Parts: sequence; structure tokens; C-alpha cells
Amino acid sequence: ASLARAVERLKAALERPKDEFIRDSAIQRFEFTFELAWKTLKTFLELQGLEARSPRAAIRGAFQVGLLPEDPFWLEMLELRNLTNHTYDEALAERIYAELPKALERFQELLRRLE
Amino acid sequence: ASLARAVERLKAALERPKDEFIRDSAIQRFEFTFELAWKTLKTFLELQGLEARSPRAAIRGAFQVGLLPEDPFWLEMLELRNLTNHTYDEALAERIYAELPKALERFQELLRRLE
Repeated sequence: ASLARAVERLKAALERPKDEFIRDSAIQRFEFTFELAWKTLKTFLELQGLEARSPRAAIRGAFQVGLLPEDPFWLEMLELRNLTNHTYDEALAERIYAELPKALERFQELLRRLE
Repeated sequence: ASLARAVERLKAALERPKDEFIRDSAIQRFEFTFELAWKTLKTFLELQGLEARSPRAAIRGAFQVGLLPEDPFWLEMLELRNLTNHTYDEALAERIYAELPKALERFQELLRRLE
């Protein structure tokens, strides 16, 4: 499970010229990237004593323990991520794809900070 | 939200010639088309005067009331449905995709029977 590669796959879909297929595939890739992301934070945090038993906690953890800089947007992403399974609603699909480009910026940031 | 419509969205992605983006989008259209499917059984069961709290309970209930015929593949789908988030692993995505054409036959069947 490589984070650097999951990002590469998300970026990929995000550069293509949008249509419903590339859209959904972007959303799809957004989810598994987020899974590897928070697990990353987890492992990192646990390494130094702290404990994260859930994504939000891993976000909150990284925020205090330095790592990621105070960005209320991460919590915003977490919220979108819970909707991916309700995208049978095409408007919600669009509403989500609209924020992926930013979400990508955050992931690219985490990759950097993890040195 | 229409199940019949969500099924049509899956069919579409399945007819198009394959590649990564289409692959991933078919997975994502499965992630939600399945969510509507169990929420549709739940509703049906409720109207039947029964109770179903979870996806499995709903599928088991479907078999009991005689809506759907005995088919162990429905549980395999649920097992697949819960792996979408572990798609950062491409060997898995391919494993899921391969089973989608079968899953579509079953969704179309459910739709046909709710008639």
C-alpha cells in the first residue's frame, strides 16, 4: 500500500478532460487515497506514543503533533468521503468532484511533510 | 433516488471498452448502486411487515420472503462492496471488476422481481 502511488492515480484522473466516467473514477480514487492517508497518519502518530482510533482523531493528532498545518479543510474532506457511497445522486457527485483538486493539494502536502 | 436508474449507470460503464478510468468508475457505480439496492430491499421488507437493519439481514430477509431466489452470490457482493476502500491495491480492483458483469445480472433480476 503506497501513498505516493495512490496520489499519482488520483492526480491522473483529475487531469483528464471531465465526463461522467472520469468523474466517478476520480471520486473512487479519492476514497482509497483517503484510506491510505489516514492510516498513514495513524502509524506515524502511534510511532511516537499517541493513538488514533479513527480518521478524525488521526487528523486532530497530526494537527497538534505538528506534521500537518492547521487546515479546517481536512475535516471537510472527511465529510465528503462519507458521501461517496451516496453518489447515486448525480448532483452530489458533482459537488464532490468540485473539491477533489484541493483535496489533491492536501495529499501532496502530507507526502512532502512525511519527508 | 432510482434503483432502476443507478443500475443503468452501472450497465453503461460496463458496456464501454475497458481501461483504468472506466474500471475504477464501474467500481464506484457499484459502490452506490449496491447501496440503493439494499435500501430498496429494506423498504420492501418493511412494507412486507418484517424488519431488516443491516445489509446482510436485508439479503437474508429477501431470500426468506421469497423475493429473490436462493443465491450465495449476493453475500459475495456484500463482501466485495466492503472492499471498495481497499482498492489502492490494483490487483484487488481487477478482482472486483471481474465480478461486476455477474453482479449486474443480479441487480437487473432484483429490479425485474420488484414488479
